[PDB]
Amino acid sequence: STLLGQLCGYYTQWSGSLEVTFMFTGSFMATGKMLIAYTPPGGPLPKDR
Amino acid sequence: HSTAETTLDSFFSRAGLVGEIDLPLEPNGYANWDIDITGYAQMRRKVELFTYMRFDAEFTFVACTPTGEVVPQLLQYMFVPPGAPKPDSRESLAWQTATNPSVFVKLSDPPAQVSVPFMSPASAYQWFYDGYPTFGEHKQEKDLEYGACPNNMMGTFSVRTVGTSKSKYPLVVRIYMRMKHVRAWIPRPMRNQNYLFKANPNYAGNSIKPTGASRTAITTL
Amino acid sequence: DRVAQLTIGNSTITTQEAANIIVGYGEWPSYCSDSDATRPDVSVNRFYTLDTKLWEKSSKGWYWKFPDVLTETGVFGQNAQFHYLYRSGFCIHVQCNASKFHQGALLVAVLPEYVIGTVAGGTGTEDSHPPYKQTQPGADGFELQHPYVLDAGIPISQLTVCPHQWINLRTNNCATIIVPYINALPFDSALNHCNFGLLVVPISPLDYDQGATPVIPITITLAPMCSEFAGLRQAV
Amino acid sequence: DRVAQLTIGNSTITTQEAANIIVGYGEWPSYCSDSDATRPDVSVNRFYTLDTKLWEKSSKGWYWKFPDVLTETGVFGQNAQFHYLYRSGFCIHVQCNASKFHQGALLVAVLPEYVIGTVAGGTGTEDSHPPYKQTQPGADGFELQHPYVLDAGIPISQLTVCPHQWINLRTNNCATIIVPYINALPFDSALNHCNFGLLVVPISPLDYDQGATPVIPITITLAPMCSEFAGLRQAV
Amino acid sequence: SIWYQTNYVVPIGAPNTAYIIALAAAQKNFTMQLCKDASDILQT
Repeated sequence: STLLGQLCGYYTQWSGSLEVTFMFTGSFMATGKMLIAYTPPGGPLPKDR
Repeated sequence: HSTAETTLDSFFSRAGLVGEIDLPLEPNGYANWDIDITGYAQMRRKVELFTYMRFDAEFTFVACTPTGEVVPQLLQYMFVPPGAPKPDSRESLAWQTATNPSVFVKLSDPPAQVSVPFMSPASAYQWFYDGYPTFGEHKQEKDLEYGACPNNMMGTFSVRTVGTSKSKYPLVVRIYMRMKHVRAWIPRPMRNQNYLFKANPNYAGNSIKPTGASRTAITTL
Repeated sequence: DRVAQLTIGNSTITTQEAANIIVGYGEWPSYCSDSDATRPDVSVNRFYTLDTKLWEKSSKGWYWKFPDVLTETGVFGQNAQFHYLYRSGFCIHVQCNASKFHQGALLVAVLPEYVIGTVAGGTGTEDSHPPYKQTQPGADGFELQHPYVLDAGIPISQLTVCPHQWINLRTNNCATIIVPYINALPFDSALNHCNFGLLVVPISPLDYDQGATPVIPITITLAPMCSEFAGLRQAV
Repeated sequence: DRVAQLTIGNSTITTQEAANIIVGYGEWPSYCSDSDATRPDVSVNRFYTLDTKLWEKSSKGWYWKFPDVLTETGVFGQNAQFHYLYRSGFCIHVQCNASKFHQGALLVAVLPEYVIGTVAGGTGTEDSHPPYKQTQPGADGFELQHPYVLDAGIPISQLTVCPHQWINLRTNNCATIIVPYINALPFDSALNHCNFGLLVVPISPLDYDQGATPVIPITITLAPMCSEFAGLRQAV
Repeated sequence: SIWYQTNYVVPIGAPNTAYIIALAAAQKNFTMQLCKDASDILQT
């Protein structure tokens, strides 16, 4: 979907760091906390928090 | 007095015959030559003297009839970079996509020669990758994923005639290749036993031979 | 004729420095601070003393493959299992002990990128390939099959092009080699790309008169240098 | 409503400090330079974020036991199993998230040496002692049975003598306590002496109108401080 | 990986279900290397 992703299809090798921005769209009143974790290639998706 | 002749660039920079492409009359109209600095069945050992190497290379294309006759045909030589798609058939877009560079010469014209830069993501080529590629796990079954470093992929060369109707003249395309700006690294001991596989240094344990010739005894000549 | 007292962190060796001093490739191991185009200092740096492989009169040689040797044994093995990226140097130190009544020189040498190859055979078929337990033999090591060509069509006669030190029980009884990080990339998987492969080959065979303890050992003690890692994963 | 941007080592939280400040015992955690009668800096010091325990109207309270909380989970757990001797401080940060339409004060308080006791029970027996899974409950903690006496015949009415901070969803939505190492010995086993026991007690019970999520969570975030060790054991 | 660390608190009139938008982009040290063309169609 990203412009980044599409341009990369017009190339082959990529390299670099990436920013990922999340935006919340709920009420001003709704709260709660969530965990965002990055996991390097070796080792898979962890089963639990 | 000088030792320049004993430099790598004096030891490798010679155009050798690497590729012999046959373009007969009667198959589909093309050929694909995966680049391997081998072919010239002498370059391996001359190269496998070292482990890590780096070079750009100049290619030259000699085209003629098997007779050797010079014929007014118009060829298309195409460099197909790594990752880029290969030509499925004679008329795939791989010929016109033009991202893959193209060389259009006649045969009356002298051989087109072209240089190719060093094209590895790695800092240098490897002739030895003791291990399994990133990231080698298990559930193997496949028995080829050893000592193979695709970082050594130089791309491919393809030829047409051109279309649409096939040519009239039988063609062979000689590919000559020469290294430039060579820089080798950690030095290997030179091969002594005959090769069996490509991209693998296996040997015949039943038939080991001495490195060089031998005598009958030490006290004799 | 020297006292022996060598120790770091927790480990402690007992060597000498009366003969040849140190042989390196020409470069001490170091760190890196560029654009790539954690550094344990107080734990990894410990003298791992492997198991003394014996040496009969009719042995043919041995070879270990770093960093596989340690990757499945030791704290170093741990922060190799959890991490994906790796870089380090090595202070290989081989010491064999025997009497004056024994004899038999060895050629200790480090062969970077020791891509090996086994014999095709079995039934009359053409192809077969070396197993995981021969490409990554581990700490125990592996008794090689065909020495003269290093199981790779590679003559020992020219092995000395690589870092080496001879062990002749006449002169010297100790060997110490230092190997830096050697790769086309500043970082590689320590798990699936065994870099340099150490190998120990007897040329002048061990000999003794009969009844003299016919088995002299080869004690290998090694310690990492300038280790380097990057991203990390979670524990089991 | 201060902005939130708090991160260390690799962990990263999002808290605030616009109302409730910080309460300590009167002494920041420190080291020791005595006769006893390793100092990890780049891994342990990370916000271990526990599991968000729920909170019903008919809850009774909860209590964790340091250092049991981590003894079976985490890198800290690793260099705790291998060691026998232990000493550290803690940056406990209890945080519950709920609307303005909820209410219910909590008592975040740290009780050193939380020796507990259960009801005599069974069918007719006279003697019993708390199981290993109640004296060492672990990360999940343990929702206690009788709050009013803190499972020890010890009334909550006077708990405030120990470090405490109130969480009133009217006023406060944040709790932060910093606790030093407190023992008769400068070092003790991390396995066999659960030190202070953190406990969370609702006094003013959670209440709400109908249809307002009947469960508001309590996210517990803690961080060790000035940890210190000496001698070590081997790994498996 | 994204995890429900906590419950979702919803006072009274908040929807029990809300939505999140994710935005992504590359840092300044991003590089590409080889031109190549992808898959499009284009008719008469």
